[PDB]
Amino acid sequence: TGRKLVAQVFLGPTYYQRLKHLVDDKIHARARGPVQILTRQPVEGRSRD
Amino acid sequence: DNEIAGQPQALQKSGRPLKSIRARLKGKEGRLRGNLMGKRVDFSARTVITG
Amino acid sequence: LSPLEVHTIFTHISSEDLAHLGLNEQYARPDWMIITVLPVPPPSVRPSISV
Repeated sequence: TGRKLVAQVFLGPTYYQRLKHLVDDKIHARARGPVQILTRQPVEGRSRD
Repeated sequence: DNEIAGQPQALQKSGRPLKSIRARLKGKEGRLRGNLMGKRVDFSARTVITG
Repeated sequence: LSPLEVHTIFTHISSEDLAHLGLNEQYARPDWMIITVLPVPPPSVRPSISV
């Protein structure tokens, strides 16, 4: 709108750190994927998947 | 029972217990609480949450 | 002592006697505590591999 905000903002620079472990590395989805040979249950994280 | 409390050894490779049948049963790190209680599963997924 | 000796004695045990104790003349039979035909599970229970 262009309306002033009723309240006053605390605006002021600072440095934030870009942390590691991003998202596109942490998403996970299964659905009839590979399975162990001995137990015949689903594999663990990673692989594919 | 690899180690039936007698001092047998049961070394197969590099003097290391011979993976017995009783080992798998009550691991942990095996069935019991990993293949019968809490099983992975499929048709699932996870990721970071957001508001 | 020995096993062959024990088993023999058990097998002789009287039927009305096998029940007198916490045994089962149908499911559990002392004369069974001794192995003779050791069974062999199918690979399905075991593992393999191939480099």
